[PDB]
Amino acid sequence: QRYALVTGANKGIGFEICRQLAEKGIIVILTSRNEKRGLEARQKLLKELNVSENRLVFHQLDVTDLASVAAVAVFIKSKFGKLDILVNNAGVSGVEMVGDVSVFNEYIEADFKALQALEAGAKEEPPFKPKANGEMIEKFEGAKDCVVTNYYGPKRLTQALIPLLQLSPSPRIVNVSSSFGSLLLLWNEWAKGVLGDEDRLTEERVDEVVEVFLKDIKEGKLEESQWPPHFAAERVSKAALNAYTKIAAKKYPSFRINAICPGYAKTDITFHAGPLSVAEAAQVPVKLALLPDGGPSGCFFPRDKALALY
Ligand SMILES: NC(=O)c1ccc[n+]([C@@H]2O[C@H](COP(=O)([O-])OP(=O)(O)OC[C@H]3O[C@@H](n4cnc5c(N)ncnc54)[C@H](OP(=O)(O)O)[C@@H]3O)[C@@H](O)[C@H]2O)c1
Repeated sequence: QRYALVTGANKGIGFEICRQLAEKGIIVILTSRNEKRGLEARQKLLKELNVSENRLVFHQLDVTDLASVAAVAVFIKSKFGKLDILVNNAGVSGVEMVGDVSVFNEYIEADFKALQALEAGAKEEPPFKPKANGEMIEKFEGAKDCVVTNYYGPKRLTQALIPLLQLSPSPRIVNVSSSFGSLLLLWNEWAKGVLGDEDRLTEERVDEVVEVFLKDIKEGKLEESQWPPHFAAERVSKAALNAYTKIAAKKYPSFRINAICPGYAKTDITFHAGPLSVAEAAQVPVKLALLPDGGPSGCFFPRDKALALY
């Protein structure tokens, strides 16, 4: 029997990851930071799956709360004795909208277009201002929450669950990153060199990058910095997550540890805009959670590359 834990699973992609793994016969620990939302999610999904009660287990988990993280490791040890699959799905954007919320989608569309141009060799990210009457507000508190959730969360939960994952015959970690973690989007030349220098990459180096970013947004104005012009904490945190994916994969070679982008999908975080359904999005992390032994590890896969892997 295989056991999978999914973070941020009361809604969105994480809820659908739980569905798709459970349909494979994997026993899923659906976790969520709010107990009521998670219990209700478990009830709804058990109904929709139409399977017996033991196929889906709820446990509270806030990935920014070190006691919460420790407690779920104790629970898994006592109830199951091992873990086979960890999906680090929980995430936040670091952005507060003012005015017309579809401005969030305007910036997403602009940044995918910019990434395509940079991936094709363009040297510069085009400047962007939105059309509709709204703006993305990026403050220190949001950025800190974004970094602590998106980067420290997966790192700390990975570290807490290593002893249980080591008892699996095929240990799997999937980190739900985003395409906006590309170093092409990160702007900061020091940080791009650090996160890109794989032979010198350590957890200490990545922690240092994100802490310099947070100090910069706290203490001054990012427009004067060499950090990104917008989605700054999203970019930094997801780049840091991708780097930690590589660090962990090298440290735990018997595991397969990968980062993915699910594609642009309709969830609360995107105001339910984007071309993909939430079921379509979850296909990507599920694909890497079921990767056969010997497959790639330590990598970042965007959607189409992920789905083509086998
Ligand atoms: N949708 C897209 O287009 C897209 C594209 C690329 C990457 N992603 C990534 O996909 C992941 C899932 O987001 P989504 O699109 O499914 O959005 P979503 O519907 O907003 O779901 C986010 C989930 O994360 C949970 N969460 C947030 N902070 C948490 C914390 N401290 N501890 C535990 N759970 C926490 C949320 O819980 P609450 O209900 O309590 O807030 C919710 O369950 C994120 O990591 C995001 O960066 C999404």
